[PDB]
Amino acid sequence: VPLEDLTNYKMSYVAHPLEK
Amino acid sequence: MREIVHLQAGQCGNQIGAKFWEVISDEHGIDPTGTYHGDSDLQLERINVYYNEATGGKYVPRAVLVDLEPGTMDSVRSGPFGQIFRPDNFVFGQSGAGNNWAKGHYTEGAELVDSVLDVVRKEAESCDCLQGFQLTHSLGGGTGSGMGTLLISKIREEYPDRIMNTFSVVPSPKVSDTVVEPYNATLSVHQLVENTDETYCIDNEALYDICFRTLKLTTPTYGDLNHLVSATMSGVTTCLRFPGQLNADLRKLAVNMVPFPRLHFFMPGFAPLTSRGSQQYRALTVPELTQQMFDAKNMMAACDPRHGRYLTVAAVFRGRMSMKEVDEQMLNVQNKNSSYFVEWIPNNVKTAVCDIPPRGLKMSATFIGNSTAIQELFKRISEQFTAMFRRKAFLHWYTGEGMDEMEFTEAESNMNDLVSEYQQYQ
Amino acid sequence: MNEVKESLRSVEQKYKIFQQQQFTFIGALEHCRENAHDKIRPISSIGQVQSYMEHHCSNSTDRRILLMFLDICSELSKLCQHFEALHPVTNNLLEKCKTLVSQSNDLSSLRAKYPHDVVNHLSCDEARNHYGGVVSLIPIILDLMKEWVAHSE
Amino acid sequence: MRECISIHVGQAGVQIGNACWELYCLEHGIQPDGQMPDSFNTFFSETGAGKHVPRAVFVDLEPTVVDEVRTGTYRQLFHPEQLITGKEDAANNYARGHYTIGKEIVDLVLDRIRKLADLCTGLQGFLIFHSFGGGTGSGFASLLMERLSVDYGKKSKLEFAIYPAPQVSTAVVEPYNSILTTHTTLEHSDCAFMVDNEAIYDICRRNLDIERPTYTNLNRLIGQIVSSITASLRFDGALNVDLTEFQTNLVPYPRIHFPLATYAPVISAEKAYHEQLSVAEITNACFEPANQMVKCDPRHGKYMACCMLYRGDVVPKDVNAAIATIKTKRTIQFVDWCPTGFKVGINYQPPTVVPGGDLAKVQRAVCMLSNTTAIAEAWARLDHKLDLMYAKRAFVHWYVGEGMEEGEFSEAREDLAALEKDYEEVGV
Ligand SMILES: Nc1nc2c(ncn2[C@@H]2O[C@H](COP(=O)(O)OP(=O)(O)OP(=O)(O)O)[C@@H](O)[C@H]2O)c(=O)[nH]1
Ligand SMILES: Nc1nc2c(ncn2[C@@H]2O[C@H](COP(=O)(O)OP(=O)(O)O)[C@@H](O)[C@H]2O)c(=O)[nH]1
Ligand SMILES: [Mg+2]
Repeated sequence: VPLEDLTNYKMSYVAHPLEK
Repeated sequence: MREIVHLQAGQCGNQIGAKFWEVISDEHGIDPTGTYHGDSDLQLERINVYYNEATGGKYVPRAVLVDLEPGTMDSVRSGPFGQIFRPDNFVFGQSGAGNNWAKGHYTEGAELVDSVLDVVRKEAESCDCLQGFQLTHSLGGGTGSGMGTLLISKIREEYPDRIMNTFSVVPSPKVSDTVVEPYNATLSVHQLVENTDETYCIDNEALYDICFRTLKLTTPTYGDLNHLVSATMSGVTTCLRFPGQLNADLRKLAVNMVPFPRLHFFMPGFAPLTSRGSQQYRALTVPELTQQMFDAKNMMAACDPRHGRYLTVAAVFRGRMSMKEVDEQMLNVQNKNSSYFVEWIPNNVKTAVCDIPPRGLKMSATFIGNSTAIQELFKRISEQFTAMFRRKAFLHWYTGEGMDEMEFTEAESNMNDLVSEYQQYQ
Repeated sequence: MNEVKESLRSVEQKYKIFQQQQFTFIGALEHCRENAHDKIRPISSIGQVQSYMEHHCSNSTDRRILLMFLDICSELSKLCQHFEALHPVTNNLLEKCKTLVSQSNDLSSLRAKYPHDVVNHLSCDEARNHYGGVVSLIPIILDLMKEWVAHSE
Repeated sequence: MRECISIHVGQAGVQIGNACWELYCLEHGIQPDGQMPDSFNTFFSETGAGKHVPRAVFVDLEPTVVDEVRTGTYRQLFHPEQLITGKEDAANNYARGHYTIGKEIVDLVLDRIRKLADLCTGLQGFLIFHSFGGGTGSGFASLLMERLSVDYGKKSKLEFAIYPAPQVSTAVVEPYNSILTTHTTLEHSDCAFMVDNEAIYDICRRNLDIERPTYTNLNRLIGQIVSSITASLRFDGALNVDLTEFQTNLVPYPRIHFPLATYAPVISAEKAYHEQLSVAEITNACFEPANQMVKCDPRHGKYMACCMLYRGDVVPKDVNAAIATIKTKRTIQFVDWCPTGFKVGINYQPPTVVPGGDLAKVQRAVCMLSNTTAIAEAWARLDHKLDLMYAKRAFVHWYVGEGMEEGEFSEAREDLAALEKDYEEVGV
């Protein structure tokens, strides 16, 4: 059985693009 | 930083501990060889709570095993997952208790405690700072009860500011397993009420019923029941190993649940419990879990919550879910069932949420309650003790080791006081 | 011939699994680097990583993660070779594939950018001095593969 | 020239600070790696050349959330030793957080605060994030506030406390912890803003039509509110207000300093298109009972002081018209001894929306802070709960064994009775 578990923190604060 | 050391005693304790270690090693992705075979870096970030590093990438569990006969020790050493335990942590005698409390607690315990205490002290000092202790034994046993009681007293004498968790089985109401069950049960309870901090009670009839009906397994073996108990243990302790939205460790549960020093007996539960076949026709969501936990048929203690009033209820959720749904469910269950909760205490529910569901599932929860239904158990035990002690049956086996009638009278008085306390706080 | 997509998908799945264990990979690299000294020059070639493997570093998990990384490198090399077998912009993109997956090639200054945030999980010193290139190698190759397939189709 | 220092204590404070700091980085254009490809000096420092470091401190006894922050994406931003952890947490114990565990880390926290203050020249004040119902967020926060008041005193101090909800509550000793921390910090705080969780859940559901909200969304809303508060310092507008004048305009009496916050308008993209958001419309919507973020009914009380912070494309003539209409409205009633109760501030920077969020981009926004007498009912309910539990003397042995006496409980009860009497007297 594969493990595809990740915390909610890492999947929410992804590196957003910088605006101009 | 938070180290937990595990102590085992007796046949039931040893078997349940072996199953628990199997489950834990499966959770962290450690093969029976002793080498890490995981898939994510979250599994080895907090491997220090239950394991120690050694030489090149070999993890050995931090456990101590105690018994008086080499039988079950040899059985667990020759069985699966038996090559990870430290060979120096096997401590055993030669005589055996023979279902006698006095022999375990007075005769051979004296010559065993020195060695087991040396081993335990070495394990404790091996780390930087401790967090607490755990123990799996049986109230109605002969060696498990006495040895565990002596160990608990010794540790509480030496380490006076650490938590102590005990997962002990209790005599069944329908059919007993030993003739002298009430004597050992009474003495063990009298010691535990004062020398511990929180005790989880587990029965066997409840496990039999669960394995017979929920999983329709026509051959319920002790492997399955031990797996269920290990799952409950992991559900209780999961918050100290993985990050979550609202963390809650053992001391937090102890503070939030027990209101009075002597009212520290809990009875656990689990969810979800569905069959292999009927799993397809069910929707796995938070409302289903909330409905399942609050039921008499899903609890591991053979008692009816309808016969008593709940004081404090603690539920630990695992997986990815919304806090709003949990809050609404808890408020709804507390409001629509106001007859089953005490009124002088508000907010009878404590909630904790983690983010790592158990392997093979998507979301699960653990139920731990502190009700007034333990008075039925203690009343039955006291009645049996009085009935047998009126005729002084089987008592010559105890006086031949150093016991006295005063200890029996004091233990019965302590049981009567405790049950009166539970009755009068209703 | 629209048949290497399965191999590409397997490669990227294994890369994702390795990216989850990136932290252990960095720890193993640092331990073997300390064991083999040469701490004034950052990593510059895959063959150096293989030599660090061959040198006694033990710790089991270190060898496991380094073997996984080298397996990814070997499969990427195989894909660079086979894309020419299956047949100007495609030509020089394949040339970049070959020259980057080649073992003897400087990779200290290699970097990645949006949407790849592998370099954001490194500490300042390691990101700007030691392990900037090693963690930034595979995603560039995968992007080149996808771009080459896009031009081909 | 003016600088503000933010302190985050406890799990809630740390997470809210993380959300607000990522919002700050997005607004100012600073990349998450600390490199920016001239008005950010208030919150961001300079490290030699090209690197900017935030001015904040993260404190928590348990190391889980702080370790997660250290491992996360924003690790090339925070100073390595600006994040402080311990070994054991308070575990819902005010006595543990106040007497036993915090006294070996308050010294280090104070040293770091002094080191940060050395860098600044025009320090304005401190912002403290914590929760009433948490052991550490009560005890350690009270200890830190008392030490800061001893050390500096003159500088203003503001807090953002998460007020426990009347019904939806998590722990069991929350009334004990809240009573004790209120009694301790009443004499030291200056102005404590109040928010709740159930109110935000209701707002999120009813407006954004989100069936499964979460702590990330709640913290995003709180970060939006904090950014609206600090926009006046961060940027320049037609009429800007600083952190010094907030207390003067909002605190009429020495111990009546418990306002509450409100945000408007909050809607989704689907309703963004089919709506004309005007100054008058948003001002009227900001006063409806089902829009504030504290669970209480405003008709049980009377407003005392209201602070309006308009943000974006704002016109003073229609702002004045809206204020006059609200004053003319008869349903809302004010107190007799307050002929004038409006403070208006306008900024020229429209709100910034995080991509992938649940907030649509708009042109105007209103942040409202109200000091009202309706908090008397909440305090009454809370001390009624305290009395109900304390009649039987439950959960008291933990506090007693950790170094507390029942005299503290009695004194806190008397102080809360006095505060309720003061509110009742002032209301008429
Ligand atoms: N709005 C919001 N509230 C939060 C968040 N995290 C925690 N809380 C609140 O904080 C309360 C718990 O208090 P805390 O002091 O933060 O808990 P803690 O930091 O672990 O402190 P101790 O429990 O004493 O160890 C919960 O009841 C929540 O209501 C969050 O991310 N957002
Ligand atoms: N659930 C469970 N219970 C057990 C197991 N082995 C023994 N027990 C219980 O332990 C009780 C017997 O106590 P025992 O351990 O033999 O006494 P001791 O050897 O003197 O410590 C019985 O009532 C059983 O129900 C097991 O593997 N699983
Ligand atoms: Mg805490």
